[PDB]
Amino acid sequence: TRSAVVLGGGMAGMLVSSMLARHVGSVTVIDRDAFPAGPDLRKGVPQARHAHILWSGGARIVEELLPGTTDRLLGAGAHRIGIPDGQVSYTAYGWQHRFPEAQFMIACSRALLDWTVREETLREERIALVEKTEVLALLGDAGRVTGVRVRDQESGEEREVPADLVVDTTGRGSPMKRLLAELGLPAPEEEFVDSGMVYATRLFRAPEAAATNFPLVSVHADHRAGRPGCNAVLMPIEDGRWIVTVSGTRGGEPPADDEGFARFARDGVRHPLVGELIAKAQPLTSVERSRSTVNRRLHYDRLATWPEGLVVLGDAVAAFNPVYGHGMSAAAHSVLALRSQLGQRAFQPGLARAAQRAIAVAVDDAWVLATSHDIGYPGCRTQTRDPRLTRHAGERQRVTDLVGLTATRNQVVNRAAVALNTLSAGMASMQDPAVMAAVRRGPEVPAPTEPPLRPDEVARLVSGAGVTA
Ligand SMILES: Cc1cc2nc3c(=O)[nH]c(=O)nc-3n(C[C@H](O)[C@H](O)[C@H](O)COP(=O)(O)OP(=O)(O)OC[C@H]3O[C@@H](n4cnc5c(N)ncnc54)[C@H](O)[C@@H]3O)c2cc1C
Ligand SMILES: [Cl-]
Repeated sequence: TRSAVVLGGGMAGMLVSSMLARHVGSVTVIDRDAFPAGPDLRKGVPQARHAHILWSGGARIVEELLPGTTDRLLGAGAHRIGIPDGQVSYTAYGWQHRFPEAQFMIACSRALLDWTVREETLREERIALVEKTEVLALLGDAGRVTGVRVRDQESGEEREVPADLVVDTTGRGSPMKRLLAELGLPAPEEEFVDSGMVYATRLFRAPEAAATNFPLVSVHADHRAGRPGCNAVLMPIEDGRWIVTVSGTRGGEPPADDEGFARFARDGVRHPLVGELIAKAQPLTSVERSRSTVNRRLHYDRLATWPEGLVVLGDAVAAFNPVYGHGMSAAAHSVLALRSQLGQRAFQPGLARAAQRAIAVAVDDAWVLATSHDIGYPGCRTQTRDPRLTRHAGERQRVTDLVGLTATRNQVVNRAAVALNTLSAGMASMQDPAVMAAVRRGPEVPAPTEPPLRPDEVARLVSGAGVTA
């Protein structure tokens, strides 16, 4: 009984289709893009060309909704990288000591992750993916949405798709503002923090002995310094390749050419470790850039009038600067918020409004983590009403900077630090007396003077060829 229509077949659309199919009779996914039969790039997801980090918070939710996805991803060549044991990060406060595993992350190409999730989601026959179809209008009125009017691209014909619930997961380019204006409702309050961050990505062939078991390598900017923030990340992906992403805010954007790419990885960031590593490897692709790095939040939950049976989640409601890697995990938490409101209110009046408020809560942690670090950079453009970002930004920063500094050299503080940053625990977990006691206990290890690389890791950066003696 009952039917749902999900707009957009990306990450959030697939995950919320898996969830909705367990609560309604049929789910119809509407997308304007063409979908490949294998782990391929497509025009509807241009961000798949760049490095994608799936934190434990998102991966655990994906595993719950689609059991077997993690093992399937690992079987295809993905890497399970422990945190912080398997990471080499020059943090804003110094090198992070590689304590034993507290959290984890999944490392694969975004194309492989999207194809794997879609294959598992579409095993349920009651979910239908309708490709290359435009979204014309929402059916119903400003009091209740009753479906969507769509148009096939090949024919141009228009049809009505009825639904008891319409979920918008069309991503950053969501047309929900227009779709709502044609419904008569005003525009939602728009919050954004624009640092001008620009991505630049190249693919590399890892040295043979390092195709397996290699750590995530990241060189971070110092968000407290008054210089443009530049980052460099090296992430192993399937099939023995390395995806290398460099980034910079306004006034320090990475170049588009191959020559300048390696120079940026060596001298554009605070430590040349990534630049040193890529020169052990064969480049495979040219530089591809992205400018989709604005933290943007649409407050649909606070509109005076909100229609029944209409829900927005994913990048359509809250997008973030990707250098913090919370986008996919935030959408996963949003899907669970909707699932929580379905278990509580079923399809009674008030579900859509209650779902929109829980979705706003579910993304607030990722929003704060991204925007609190982005506002400091030179040339930043901010439009906000949040006192955390405005009035109380100085006091909140003096505490996180103290937490972050201690987290590089204290295991229990690091435990809470990575639990929050992987979106596996809430903000309140940082106020537990057992964490603030460890912050007051100070460091338990010396600040590393070198990249905390393991000797067996660096040994696998060379073939060992040409030696017979
Ligand atoms: C460069 C970059 C790097 C990132 N790195 C990370 C990372 O490491 N970790 C992380 O967690 N997140 C990362 N993100 C964020 C993550 O990619 C997004 O948050 C995530 O894709 C959100 O899922 P979504 O389904 O809402 O959007 P998408 O995955 O983009 O899905 C959009 C879908 O809707 C369709 N669509 C779009 N417009 C319309 C329309 N008008 N009508 C119909 N269909 C439409 C598209 O064809 C597509 O299928 C990164 C983003 C970028 C740009
Ligand atoms: Cl992009």
